[PDB]
Amino acid sequence: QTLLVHGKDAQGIIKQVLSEVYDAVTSTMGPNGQLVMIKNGVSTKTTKDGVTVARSIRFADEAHELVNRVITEPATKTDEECGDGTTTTIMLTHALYHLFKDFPGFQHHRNIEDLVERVIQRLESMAIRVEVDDPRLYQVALTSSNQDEKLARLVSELYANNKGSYPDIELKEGVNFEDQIEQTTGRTIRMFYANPWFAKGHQGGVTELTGFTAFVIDRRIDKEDTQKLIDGVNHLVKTHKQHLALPILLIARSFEEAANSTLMQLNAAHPTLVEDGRPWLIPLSTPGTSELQDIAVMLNAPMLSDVADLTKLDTHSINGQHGQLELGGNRSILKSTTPKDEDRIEQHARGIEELLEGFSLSDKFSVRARYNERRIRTLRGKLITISVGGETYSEVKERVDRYEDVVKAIRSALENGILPGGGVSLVKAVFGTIKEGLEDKDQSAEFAKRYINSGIANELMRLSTIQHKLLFKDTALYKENGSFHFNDDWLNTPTVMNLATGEIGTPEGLGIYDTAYASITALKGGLQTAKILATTKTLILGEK
Amino acid sequence: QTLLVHGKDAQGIIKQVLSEVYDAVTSTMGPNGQLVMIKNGVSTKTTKDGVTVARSIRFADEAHELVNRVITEPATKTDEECGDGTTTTIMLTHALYHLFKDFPGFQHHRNIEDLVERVIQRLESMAIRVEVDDPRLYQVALTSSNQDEKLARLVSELYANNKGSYPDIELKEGVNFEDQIEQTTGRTIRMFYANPWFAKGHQGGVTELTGFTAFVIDRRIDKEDTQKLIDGVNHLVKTHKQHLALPILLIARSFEEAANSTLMQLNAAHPTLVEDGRPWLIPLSTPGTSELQDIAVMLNAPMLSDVADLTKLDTHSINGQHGQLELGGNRSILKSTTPKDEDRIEQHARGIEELLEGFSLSDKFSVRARYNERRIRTLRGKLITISVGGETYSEVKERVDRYEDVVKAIRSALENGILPGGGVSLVKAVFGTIKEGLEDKDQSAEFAKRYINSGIANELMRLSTIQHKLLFKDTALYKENGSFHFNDDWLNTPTVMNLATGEIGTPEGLGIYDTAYASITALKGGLQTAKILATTKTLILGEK
Amino acid sequence: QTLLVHGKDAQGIIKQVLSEVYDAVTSTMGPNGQLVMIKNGVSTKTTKDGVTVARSIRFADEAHELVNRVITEPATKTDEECGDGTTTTIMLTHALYHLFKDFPGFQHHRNIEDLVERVIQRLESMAIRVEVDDPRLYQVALTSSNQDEKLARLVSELYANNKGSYPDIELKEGVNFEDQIEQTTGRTIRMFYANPWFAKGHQGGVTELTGFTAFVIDRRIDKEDTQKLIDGVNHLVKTHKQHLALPILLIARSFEEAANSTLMQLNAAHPTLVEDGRPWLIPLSTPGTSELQDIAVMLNAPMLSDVADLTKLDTHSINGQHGQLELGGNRSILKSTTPKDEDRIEQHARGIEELLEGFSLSDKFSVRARYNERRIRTLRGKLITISVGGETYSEVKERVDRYEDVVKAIRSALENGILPGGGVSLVKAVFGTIKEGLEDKDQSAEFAKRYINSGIANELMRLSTIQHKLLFKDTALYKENGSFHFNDDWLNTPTVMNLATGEIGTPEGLGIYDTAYASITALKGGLQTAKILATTKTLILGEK
Amino acid sequence: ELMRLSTIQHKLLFKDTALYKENGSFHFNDDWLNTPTVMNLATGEIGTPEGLGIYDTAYASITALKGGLQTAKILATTKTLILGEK
Ligand SMILES: Nc1ncnc2c1ncn2[C@@H]1O[C@H](COP(=O)(O)OP(=O)(O)OP(O)(O)=S)[C@@H](O)[C@H]1O
Ligand SMILES: Nc1ncnc2c1ncn2[C@@H]1O[C@H](COP(=O)(O)OP(=O)(O)OP(O)(O)=S)[C@@H](O)[C@H]1O
Ligand SMILES: Nc1ncnc2c1ncn2[C@@H]1O[C@H](COP(=O)(O)OP(=O)(O)OP(O)(O)=S)[C@@H](O)[C@H]1O
Ligand SMILES: [K+]
Ligand SMILES: [K+]
Ligand SMILES: [K+]
Repeated sequence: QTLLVHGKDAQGIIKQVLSEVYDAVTSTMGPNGQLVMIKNGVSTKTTKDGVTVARSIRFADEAHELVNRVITEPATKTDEECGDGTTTTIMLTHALYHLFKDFPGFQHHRNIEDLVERVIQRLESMAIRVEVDDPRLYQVALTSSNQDEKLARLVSELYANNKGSYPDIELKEGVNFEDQIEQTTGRTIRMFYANPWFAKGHQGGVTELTGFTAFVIDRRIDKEDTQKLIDGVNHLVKTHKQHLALPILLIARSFEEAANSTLMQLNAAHPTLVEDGRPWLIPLSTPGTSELQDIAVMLNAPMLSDVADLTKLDTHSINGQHGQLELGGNRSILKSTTPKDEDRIEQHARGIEELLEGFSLSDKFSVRARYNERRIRTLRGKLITISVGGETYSEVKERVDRYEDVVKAIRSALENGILPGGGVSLVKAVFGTIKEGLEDKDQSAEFAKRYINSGIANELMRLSTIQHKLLFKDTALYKENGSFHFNDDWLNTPTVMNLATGEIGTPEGLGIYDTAYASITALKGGLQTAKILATTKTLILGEK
Repeated sequence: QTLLVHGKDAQGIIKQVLSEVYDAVTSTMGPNGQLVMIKNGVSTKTTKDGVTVARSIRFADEAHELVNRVITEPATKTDEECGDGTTTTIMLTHALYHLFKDFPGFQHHRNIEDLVERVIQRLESMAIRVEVDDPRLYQVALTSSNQDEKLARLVSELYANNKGSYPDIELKEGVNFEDQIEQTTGRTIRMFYANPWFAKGHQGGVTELTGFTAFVIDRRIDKEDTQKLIDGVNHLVKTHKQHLALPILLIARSFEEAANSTLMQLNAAHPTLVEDGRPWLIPLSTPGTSELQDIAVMLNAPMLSDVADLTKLDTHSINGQHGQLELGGNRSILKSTTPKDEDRIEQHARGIEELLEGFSLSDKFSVRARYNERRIRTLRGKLITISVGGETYSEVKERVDRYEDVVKAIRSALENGILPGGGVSLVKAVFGTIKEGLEDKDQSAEFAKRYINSGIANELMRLSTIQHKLLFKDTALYKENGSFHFNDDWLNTPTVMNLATGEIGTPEGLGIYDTAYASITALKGGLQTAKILATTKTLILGEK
Repeated sequence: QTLLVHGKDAQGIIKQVLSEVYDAVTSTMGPNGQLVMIKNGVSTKTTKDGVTVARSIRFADEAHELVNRVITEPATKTDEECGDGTTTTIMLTHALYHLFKDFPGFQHHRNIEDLVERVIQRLESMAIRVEVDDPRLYQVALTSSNQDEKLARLVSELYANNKGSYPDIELKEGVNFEDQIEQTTGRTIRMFYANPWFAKGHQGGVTELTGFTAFVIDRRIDKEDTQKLIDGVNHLVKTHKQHLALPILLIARSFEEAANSTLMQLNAAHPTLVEDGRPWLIPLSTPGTSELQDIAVMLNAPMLSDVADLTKLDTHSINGQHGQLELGGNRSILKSTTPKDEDRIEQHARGIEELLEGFSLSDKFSVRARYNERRIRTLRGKLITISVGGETYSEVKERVDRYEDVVKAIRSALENGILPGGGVSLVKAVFGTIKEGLEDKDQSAEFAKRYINSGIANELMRLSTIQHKLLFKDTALYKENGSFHFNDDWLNTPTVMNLATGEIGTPEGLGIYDTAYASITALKGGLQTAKILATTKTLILGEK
Repeated sequence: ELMRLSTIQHKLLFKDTALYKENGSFHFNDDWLNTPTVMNLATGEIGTPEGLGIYDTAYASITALKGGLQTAKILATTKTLILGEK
């Protein structure tokens, strides 16, 4: 009817939509959540998973849907990178929106943003670190998997045994009832075939090799670079044939169909070097330039900027390895590595760690630091392939998902940090931030005027409670004395209820923990999305 | 209109749907049931069978249908594995749902689950076993077939005569008025042709053989294993030709179209061994790895993991049998077996029985034990092919179904257990479980507090009555003294009414019996489905 | 709107539908019936025939139609086997339905069934037999044909002249005004051509033969038996050529297109035996295995189970007849039969009659006995072909139908039995059954308690009246003294009104008779259909 | 049924109080019959009707139940109402 919506009408719809989503999702929070039945054509999808709920919600009107997609996509993006924290995000989205509405005037919006930012900074400082030898890892594994004895014990011991190198765990569909483990080196890499022709059997098979001579290229290769490939390859085969171990690996960013067809002819050009059907030249692709530098260090390959640099080479630069490599369609795997090669890789790993030593406190939790930590795991770390078993085929597939969540949780736990659960960490952060600025006599004049005296602090303290209310409302804890009392006594020793067992105690005592990155991203993502929904006064539905 | 449904609305619809299904199905229970007319395009399907009713119910709204499919599929799955117990299942689904509604608070849901679980445990202990020499088998056969003199007598004698080996009964469409029996050994197997070409006549016919040399493979064979088949076959024909009885049988899990085409050429490669058109090499498929181990023991074949193991073989491993086998499109049949071969098969059968001897009480009724008992019947047991006759063609087809239900009932009867019918077994179980915990002085403090004092026990005792009410309401039994009195006098000697005859007495006296697995699965399936329907507060209808 | 119908709603619709059908059909009963106009696209079909009415009734709603098809098809099935009794059936369907409704409780339903069953038994005992020399046959022929002098006289004399052998009458479209008769032997058989190629002219013509050598096969012949046919045929032509009369007839159950193509080549293989274009080998099909045994006895052919038995034969088994046979597209006809062959056929006919002599009273009216009596008519009995004439072409076609009904009536009359018409036989049966049990002092205690004292007998006595009411309401008979008086005086000498003439008297005196099988089947079919309509409480309209 | 009906006075007085809050509903066992606990609504404390001092006159509760039975029977058995003024 009306494509242009402005005024009281837009903000009315925004609050309407937000309300309906908030009820649907927040109901699924915790082990004591209520289930949702989703239709997907003919079948029924009954689930309690928050991210599945948020993704699957549809509306009738276009206006309503437009608003929904602003809430959905930032929440969906949290589980793609971390793995946990969507419901929490959406909860707070309502929470902070409500706040922005009570305090109008664009000076107050500034005051709210600055206050919450400082709360984030306290959360990052509150972040607790944990080692592989500590029994806390078993507690987190038991909570994330919804109480399993065999699953939590196996992964915890696996990280405990490999004291030094962080083990990488990958999964597969098993046939046996019992689970089977393969403790191997298997240094995982991010390279794979450009074209199916280059593998053993000429149909994208898994080629195993016992010797190679790798060369890393930086540029994306297309039809323009077809001339330089013929120049570089024939130079290497003719001149430097003495110091060479077949096959020659041309690792790069991307290989186009024009370049791949040229390299297929170059394999056919020299048929003498073809041993048992294997092509002696293989181009390899990788989906952040320093990841290729890791690939160069692992395989003792020289780093090359241009394609024309392949001609100007020598015995000093060219080094053919005699290890063991396994090329694949999805990824490559390096198994056998000599003590001489490991000395080079460990020294390069220390160099990245020395950069992380010099970083600041706030920069340690950034994307720059997390990317550098990802490079360390690729270089140092043993690969463990677990074929997950079960009674039926459906149970095997279900158990793989339960295995995957435990691995993703434990890895991110020791990486970033751990905080006390049951919606306590948020309460401690807020009550701390208000108390910190008020206690400090230098800035107490302005700190009180902006936040405390205006009433924003009071409101923000009530909003931290929201997670704690929703989990434990209509339970043994909240039954006593009407509402809950958030006094100084509670701040020192915070009590919660373990919903799995039933007993009452501290989040530290009972063993209820959340990852640091999940709660931080939720609050960061919550602030930005809440501001946008609040400040938006106009909606356009007209298709151009 | 609204794809998202939440609140009082969802649970209202759930109860609405459940009510309509409960009325439709429970009306068909017992011999005194009322018929249902089903349309299926143009024809009318008049039936009293509960599973047919549940499958055929459709609704107009998508919301209503969504709920229906949660009730239907678990009930439909009971008749696929057992053969009886759907109405009973659906009955209790309403029953336990109603219970969950009266006692809110997720602590009470836990209390209900634990209580019912213990009732299941009493039902498993109450399970009575029966032998082939006992006249009770005639009573069960007479009840299941809805009173037939010739049918019940014939099957009961058939199990009674073969005292030791459990006879397998298979059916076929006959031409004569009288029924005809074929008492043969005919050791049934789970193997059949991979491709129609390999049979006699080259069009999937029934090939009879008098000598063979079998080889069992574990892996699923595809295009990748085509090389190893040519290596293994030509090794066997060239080297080990002296100790060989044609034809060679390659039994495996699955044969792809790529592998079958390769083996067709290998038959054509050696035309000297082809006798009267029969191909000398046949690949065989089977739809749980230990079933192939049974196939290996029957035919004296060596168990092989890999396809490459066919090369590395000797006279010690290779053993060509001189019995009699009948290959087929659906299944294979082994008839002639020497006393030397039967000694090997019986010794292997004892080994599986020795594993069942060491199992626990609860583990004996599990899927693990039932699968092992299925292997015993395949190894030891004579096959009896009965060509069922009648007056017309329609009566022959109808009588085959009546024959099939009797066989499925009698086999599962002596396998698992038998309980007293007329909805008595459930009442005895519940009243027993309440009395057991209350009498035991150690746990009486908490047992009373959770179940009895809260009023769940009282409610659960009224719910066991439901089967007994529905069968015998508006009869001679219920007419006296308004309602029925469930006192200690009734618990000792429970009276029922046989609906077929009319007389009054005990379920043991009159001969009304139910299989153990049916009533157990109904209550197990009832608890889980009832909890889900109760805890579900949300419905989604939006197609992604 | 609602696919699921349950409760008061189903039974309401059932009574509604039943009522509308009952009014439409029962109005057409008797010569004083009212006509119905049926549309069938563009033309008008004005008829008084009950079966045409029942078949042609359609409804608007699917629910209503669903109910209709339960009433229609059992009534339609009565005219397919007997030829008369549909209206009567449908009448009683309403009658017994009404009964079942007055007496609820599944014990009373049992009481009603047992009572009516005994009434059937009295009807079977009441059945009167008649001979060909008796003038009663003229009376029945006059009633069935709706008063015709020439038609009733001709058929009655035809059965009277052939005293011993029951004559078979077949019809054809004539050209002359006068009717023409062909008194010939023409022993009718149930065999015809498998393929049109095998006849004279090679296009399914009428082949006349004067000599043959028949062979009867039991099995259905297909592509599997193509090998044994070539073995059997060439054995007979080569070895046993001396004792053979052409052509060779291969009589069987069914001939597939694969087998027929093989036998066509075998005719071409031996062209020396082909006389004037006639193929010397003919396969013959027949649409109950003992009908082929009759075919074997007629033609002196050996009975053969398997196709391979054609090889193992001798001069003792093989016997080539020198009679006269006429093969055809619809049926074959055997005309000339020697005194030697008739001695064999008559002796076989006595053997079937000796089996009918030893049968019980209840077994004599069964399908088993009727099938055996059908075999006697095929063996012994002269065929009479009457070319029916008339003034116009439309009158010839109409007269053929009037001829056919007279033949079907007279044949079934002397076969089963005759009872007094005007709805008297049913009244005598019911009043007799009530009086029989009450008079017998041994069982009078329970007989009174179940039927008489409860009031079922009283009700059943009113229901027998229904046929008598509907025929003679608003006539000279019912005009006197308000209603009709069913006293002991009427039971001794029952009076009726002949609707054709107008005069008053006994059904025996006036000549109003019904066939036994029609009234029995109506009441048998009425009881079963009435019970189903009564006990059905549910309707399903949802297409799967 | 009659045992559930005696509870009615006890439910109406003490529903949504400290006594009924614990363990969902109230448990009328043999332990309670020996020493019956109530809540004094004036003060707030919990104890026996004898201990706290909550007493009813005999004639009041008797007349209530006597009067209750007769009036309840009449209301139940009455199937007809006439409103027409003569
Ligand atoms: N056993 C437990 N007892 C009490 N509280 C718990 C327990 N387990 C988890 N929690 C709390 O509930 C929260 C768990 O979050 P979820 O309900 O999984 O929502 P979410 O993590 O946003 O949803 P996702 O990302 O789709 S798995 C944590 O923040 C804990 O504080
Ligand atoms: N002759 C009988 N007299 C009294 N009770 C009977 C008789 N036969 C069976 N029963 C009872 O009725 C139940 C039979 O179940 P059914 O009516 O067949 O329902 P169901 O087994 O769930 O339906 P299915 O699985 O589709 S055959 C048993 O549990 C018996 O207790
Ligand atoms: N001339 C007659 N006078 C009196 N009653 C007759 C006469 N002819 C027949 N009847 C009676 O009416 C009945 C004849 O049945 P119809 O009206 O033909 O119904 P119907 O036989 O069920 O219908 P069909 O099978 O389609 S021919 C018999 O049962 C007789 O009792
Ligand atoms: K969750
Ligand atoms: K049933
Ligand atoms: K008629």
